[PDB]
Amino acid sequence: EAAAPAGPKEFTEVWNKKAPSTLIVPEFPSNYTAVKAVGEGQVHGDAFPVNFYTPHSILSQAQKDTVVLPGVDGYFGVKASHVPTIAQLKPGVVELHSGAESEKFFVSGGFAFVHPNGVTDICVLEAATLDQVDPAAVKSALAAASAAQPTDEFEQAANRAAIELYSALESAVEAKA
Amino acid sequence: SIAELGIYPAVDPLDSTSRMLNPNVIGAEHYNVARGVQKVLQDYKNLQDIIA
Amino acid sequence: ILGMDELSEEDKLTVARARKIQRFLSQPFQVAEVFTGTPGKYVDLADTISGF
Amino acid sequence: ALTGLTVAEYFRDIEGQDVLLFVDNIFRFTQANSEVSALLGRIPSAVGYQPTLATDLGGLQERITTTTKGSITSVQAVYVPADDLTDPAPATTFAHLDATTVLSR
Amino acid sequence: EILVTGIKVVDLLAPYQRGGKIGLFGGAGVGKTVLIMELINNVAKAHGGFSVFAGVGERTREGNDLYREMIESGVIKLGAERGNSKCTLVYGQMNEPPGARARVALTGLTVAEYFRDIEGQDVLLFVDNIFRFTQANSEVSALLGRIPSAVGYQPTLATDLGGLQERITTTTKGSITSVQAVYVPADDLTDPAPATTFAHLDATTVLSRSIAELGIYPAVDPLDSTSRMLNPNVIGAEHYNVARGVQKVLQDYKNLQDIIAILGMDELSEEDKLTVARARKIQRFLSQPFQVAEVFTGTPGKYVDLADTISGFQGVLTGKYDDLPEMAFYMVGDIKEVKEKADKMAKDIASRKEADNKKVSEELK
Amino acid sequence: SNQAVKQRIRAIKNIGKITKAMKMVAASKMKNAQIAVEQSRGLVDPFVRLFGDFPAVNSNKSVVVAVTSDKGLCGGLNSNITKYTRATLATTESEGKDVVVVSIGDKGRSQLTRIESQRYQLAIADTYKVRVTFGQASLIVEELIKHNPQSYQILFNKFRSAISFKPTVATILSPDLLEKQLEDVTGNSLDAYDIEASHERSDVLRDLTEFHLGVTLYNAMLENNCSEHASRMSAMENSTKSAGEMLGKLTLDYNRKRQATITTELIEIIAGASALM
Amino acid sequence: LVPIGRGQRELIIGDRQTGKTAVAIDAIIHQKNCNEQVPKAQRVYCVYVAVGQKRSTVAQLVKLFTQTGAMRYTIMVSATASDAAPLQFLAPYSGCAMAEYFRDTGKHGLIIYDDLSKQSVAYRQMSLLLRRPPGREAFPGDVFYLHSRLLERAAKLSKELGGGSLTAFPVIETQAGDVSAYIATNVISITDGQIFLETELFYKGIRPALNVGLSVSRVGSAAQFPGMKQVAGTLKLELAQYREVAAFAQFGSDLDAATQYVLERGARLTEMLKQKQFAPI
Amino acid sequence: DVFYLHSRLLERAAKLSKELGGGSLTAFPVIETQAGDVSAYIATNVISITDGQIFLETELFYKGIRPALNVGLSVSRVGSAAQFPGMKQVAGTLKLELAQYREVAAFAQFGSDLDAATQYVLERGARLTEMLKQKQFAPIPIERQTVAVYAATKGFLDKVRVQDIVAAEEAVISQVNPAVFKILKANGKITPALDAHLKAELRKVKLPGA
Amino acid sequence: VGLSVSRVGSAAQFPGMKQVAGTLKLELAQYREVAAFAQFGSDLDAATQYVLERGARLTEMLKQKQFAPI
Ligand SMILES: Nc1ncnc2c1ncn2[C@@H]1O[C@H](COP(=O)(O)OP(=O)(O)OP(=O)(O)O)[C@@H](O)[C@H]1O
Ligand SMILES: Nc1ncnc2c1ncn2[C@@H]1O[C@H](COP(=O)(O)OP(=O)(O)O)[C@@H](O)[C@H]1O
Ligand SMILES: [Mg+2]
Ligand SMILES: [Mg+2]
Repeated sequence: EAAAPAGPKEFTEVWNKKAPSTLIVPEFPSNYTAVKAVGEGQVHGDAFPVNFYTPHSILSQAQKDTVVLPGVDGYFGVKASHVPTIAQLKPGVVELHSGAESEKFFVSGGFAFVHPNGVTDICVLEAATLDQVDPAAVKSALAAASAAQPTDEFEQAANRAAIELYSALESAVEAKA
Repeated sequence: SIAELGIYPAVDPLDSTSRMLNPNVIGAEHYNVARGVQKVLQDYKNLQDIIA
Repeated sequence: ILGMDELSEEDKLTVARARKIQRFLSQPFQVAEVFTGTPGKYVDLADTISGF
Repeated sequence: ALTGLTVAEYFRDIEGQDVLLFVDNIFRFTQANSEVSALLGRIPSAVGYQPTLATDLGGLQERITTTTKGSITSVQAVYVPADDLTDPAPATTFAHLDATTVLSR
Repeated sequence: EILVTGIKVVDLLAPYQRGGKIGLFGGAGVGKTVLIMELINNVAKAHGGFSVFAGVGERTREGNDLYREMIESGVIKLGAERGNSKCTLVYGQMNEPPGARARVALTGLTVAEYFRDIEGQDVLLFVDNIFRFTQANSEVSALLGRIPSAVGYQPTLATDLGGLQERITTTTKGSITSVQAVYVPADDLTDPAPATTFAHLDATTVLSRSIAELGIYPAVDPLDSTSRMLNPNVIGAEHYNVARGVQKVLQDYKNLQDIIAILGMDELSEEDKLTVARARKIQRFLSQPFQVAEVFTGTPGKYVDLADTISGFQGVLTGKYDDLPEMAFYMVGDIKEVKEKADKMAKDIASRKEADNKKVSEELK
Repeated sequence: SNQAVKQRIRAIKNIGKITKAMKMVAASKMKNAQIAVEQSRGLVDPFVRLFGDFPAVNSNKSVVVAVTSDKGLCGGLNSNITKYTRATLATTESEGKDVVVVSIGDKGRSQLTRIESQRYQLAIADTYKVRVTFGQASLIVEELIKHNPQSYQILFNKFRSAISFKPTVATILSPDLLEKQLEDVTGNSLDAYDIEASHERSDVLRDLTEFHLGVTLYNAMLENNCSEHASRMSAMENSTKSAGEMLGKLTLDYNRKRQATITTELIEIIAGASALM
Repeated sequence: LVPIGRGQRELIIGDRQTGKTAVAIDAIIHQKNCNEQVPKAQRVYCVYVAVGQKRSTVAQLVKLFTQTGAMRYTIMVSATASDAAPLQFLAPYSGCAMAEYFRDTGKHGLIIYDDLSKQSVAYRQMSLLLRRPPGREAFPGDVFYLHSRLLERAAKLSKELGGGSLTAFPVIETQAGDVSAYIATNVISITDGQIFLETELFYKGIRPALNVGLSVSRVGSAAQFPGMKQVAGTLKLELAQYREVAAFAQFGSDLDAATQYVLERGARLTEMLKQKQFAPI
Repeated sequence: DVFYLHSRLLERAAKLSKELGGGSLTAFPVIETQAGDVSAYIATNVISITDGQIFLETELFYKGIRPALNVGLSVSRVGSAAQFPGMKQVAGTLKLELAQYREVAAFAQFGSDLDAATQYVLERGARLTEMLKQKQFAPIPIERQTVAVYAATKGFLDKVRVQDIVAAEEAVISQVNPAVFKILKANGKITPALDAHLKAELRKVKLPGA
Repeated sequence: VGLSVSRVGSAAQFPGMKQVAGTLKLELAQYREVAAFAQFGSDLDAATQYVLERGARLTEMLKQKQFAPI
């Protein structure tokens, strides 16, 4: 079950046997991140590091005290020494609390990993804050998505994704403080 | 250079100068077309440094 | 091209040293003081070397 | 420019001073001496200066020196024709020059 | 019929004719005295006839060097064995007044013409700087009351040179193989004394200054040297197609050098990179060491046969030697020796040091 | 022949201002693409600490992607990773595997065919024309999962600074075609995590490595595009020097010809006058 | 590309060893091949004037003309480099007088003045030694009249005067492609067409090294083969499209892939116009 | 006749034969050049007369490399194989390591990629260039000049970077035993007895770059 | 404008014009190195653009029609 002892350090030593000796080793994405998963530490009691990302932005990388994540089973919350978790998220609201103050991003879906060292790594695609969403045109397209269901089995899923996104978006503009 | 491209008569449209090219002689709708054609041909020669 | 605070602190140490050398090569002239107000400064040679 | 030398040579040799001499545009000295050779029917040299260009300059520039009595120092303005330092009028002049002061905009 | 000189760029691109007129065109320090002493070394011993060296307006130190090196070569024999000599020297060198330098080429031909006409045999005439004949008549012509021609020369430049060069020919009774060095003034090949000489020669070997600054010796311009022997009915189609193919990639490389200077080789097509790789290789392969230049370069000189020249450049054109680096081709004899030199280059990059001790540097032995 | 040298100073002076314009065109494009390459660097970090980094695996099938530029005044950037392609495409083959070579960028199909033309099967170009987006990098990834390999290789230049562009190999294993098969040593490295998906762990990893493919592809063609502008900037600096060194040699050559034709016309005039006087 | 009618003076201008004689020799050799097939009235009798050349170069040409058989129609007027400068100045006019026998009696001539540039240097020698005051590059004033006197004798006569013709081929050597020279600019103004031969085209493989963008025939297609008047107009235009698309792909910037078709076909066409020496088609 | 002006002059600089006394006269013409143009008229005349050149580059003179000897263009073919036998041993490596230094610096002066083999050449080339530059009105004897190049073409100077090599030379030539200059002068060349003696004295000199 | 000078200079300028043409010649001087980069409009630097557009606002200002002096 351990046929290939791979890794970044192993690739350097074997690549000096097949490539020319002029070329130095290519870099690897492990050489650019300092935070690991199994590396012990990185909790520091109350506030744990939350890396809330998008493809186009780094929306948070400082530490928070709790993260309300919109998992596909339901909304769960993460405290500091949470269990290791690979959580696929629904379209829902990621709530980043620091204490008394909390910032509420509505995300489109996309995973969230809690690593064994207590590092939370939320990984979504479009993460809009609810301040820049308007509650008018959400049901203007949801009423259209509640009407147009043909026998296209590819649009079977794409309309299902259209309905469940706006429906969670309907319910998460109503309860704002 | 106009002859080598095949434009015949190989008249340099910028270097050709006349004294009948005043607006109070040939009118304004002949003068502005001639000054407009020469402006587009002069701009193209300043772009042909960067096109080539 | 890149930026002022881009490059190193030693390359900024030259820029701070050169700009107050490039300023210090200026000098007010005694023949120019009748229309500039600033009095003239004859600067001796040893004071120029030791000043620089 | 030789009338300017002669006034500065009195202060050097009789008064015993350290004289400044300003030959404003040493190129126009060359240019004027090149015209009087052309009017005297002499065949012009390379680019078109007089055949005696190095001795028309060197006759003037060698009277500007330090003697045992005093000194003449010459600050003479240099025009470079066609921005060409290898033109024979600056190139012959720059053989005599001991410093350049370039004033810039 | 061809004159094999043992020089790669000569025998390939501009091959010399055995009874013809040969001109070496040069610009003051590019190498046309080293080339003309190499032709004395290669051609004039296997020729079997008499040689005449007319030194016209060159260094007297070089006249003493050739004279002394011909005595130790046995070409000139002194004393009672003088009749077994093969060379006669006529010297009108650059300390002479301009009347002596204007006529010493004519008394060098008269010695060569006697062996051609009366003795009826094959002569080698080597004229070092036939330009100095033209220049000495140009010093004189000002004082003969003549209106000067273009750049400042005599009005009679073409007929003065024509009347001398038309005597240096192969007739039906004997042969004169004439090699003449031609100086070009201020590196200007459009100067009327080089420009008039070009019509008088069967083979012109133009030596360039930019070729010499890249370290390539003999500094022969491959795209400016020309023979009338480069003809497929004279040298054969295998020789001719290699010479024309060598010139084609060297010309297309010259068309690229404006872009390679500005943009670099990174902007080339890889079809064009194979041109630049091959044409850099044959540019180095055209150079060779000389047996007369070993006394100041250290490298022993290589006579390359014509068959080894043709096959060697044909391999680089077809692509058989794209493996080897471009410095393996530099200053080597034939294509056997670029493989001998590439092996050494590879071997050296491995073994460079570990000579600490237990050599002959012991402080007591 | 005094107009041929004067029209070359016409050429080299226009080139030396074209290439100084392209130097600062690429310099401003390097800075507004640095604000996109630093934001995108975050999302590649969780997938390399969740799935690790395993370049040398004995995959049965591989898709190797060398992402290059579209325009080519880059200065040997598109060739250094074509060189680094076969440096990793000869290295990771220890058993005679299938390899599909892909190139992103129009300068990749012209240089990967020179090495592997029998394994070159896809050509993505026209990528950087408007901008690089994740939906675009998703579609490029979905065309790469039509073929299903056991591993993916992405070859790109990591934009470190304006000077150094160290190239990267970023590897993505197929979800259990090799991916869990490399974690499971004396147990598993992935079994620490409690899966909160709808379906199985083998099914969420199918979702999770396509998302890991599209993320490190979006970063690759965004790291490479900002590495392209910063090598065109160093290339168009080296050509304004070369068009200033050439312009300086031409002006020395022009002044020599200018002095020589004034001497030549004057000697012609004096000779014609001395013939009459 | 540059076709030549009967009674038209055409310049062969180029640098040294670019193939100017080879164009001229192939015109002479081809007339022998054509004179065996036409009726007696339209046969071209060549005259080759060799001014200022070597005598060995001339003996190589009469050896070629005897071996080809072209010597039956050729007069070889030879003023070599050792001849007096009035014999080389006068040899173009003496060869034109021999060639005008055929023009004046209803037959067709072909005169080749190989290096009119060497006639002008021999005429400069006599002018400067007769103390005529010099002009540009020390040439006399009437050196335009030297060559326009000679080249205007190449005519196509009326049918009242026999209908005979004389076709001239002056040869002019330039120095570094410098057609702006004094004698070269005189003869470009005199002659009808011009066959400009290039050095860098010669070594690229394209020989006969004809600069197709600089080579003119002012008579044009009025006096060319009708079987090529309809074919080479396509060839003249496709080579005109070949030139600018080869200037840009010299750099290697981008490809249009529709201008790559005209770069492919004109490369066949450039390769089509190549020819071996001494074998006229 | 401006060629004959100079040629009839410089031809008087000769080495006479032994029946004429064996005397000699060696000439140093000086030609000033405009903007580095060596293909001027009077410059190319004297190159055709004289036996070698010493080209003095303006660009090397502005960098402080003085004497600014253009090594690739300066020739002496009559004087080679007439030079010091000790210097002829050590300068063959010096001319060669400078021949590679110009050739390697022709390839890549800006930082594209630096080999470890070529950065040996730029480290040894800048070592020998700083070695050869000397200051004015203090000419060096040929035995102090052979040792200083022996200390540079070989090892003995690779410790110092580039800066203190001028100070390492008087660290070399003053700290070696001054008898080693007497044997090298009187033999003319480096005997194998003096060869490893001079390796021994060059290991006990204390170098300023540490 | 780069080559046309006046050695008398602005000591014989109309005052009032001297107030505003002193910065006209400066804004055109900066424009002249920035000119011939105006064919890069799709590629922009936004401080190089301000001297580029104002530099074209001023050369269009100085145009005149003949035989009507102002
Ligand atoms: N069409 C051709 N194909 C192949 N080789 C050619 C061709 N034309 C000429 N050559 C070769 O090129 C050389 C130069 O040709 P040619 O003698 O005709 O040039 P030229 O213009 O007469 O030169 P010059 O009169 O200056 O010596 C000749 O040796 C000839 O063999
Ligand atoms: N074939 C060659 N090999 C090596 N060096 C050469 C060669 N030809 C010329 N050189 C160098 O160039 C110099 C040119 O000298 P020489 O041949 O006498 O020049 P010129 O052409 O002026 O007579 C020589 O001293 C030599 O240093
Ligand atoms: Mg010589
Ligand atoms: Mg000819």
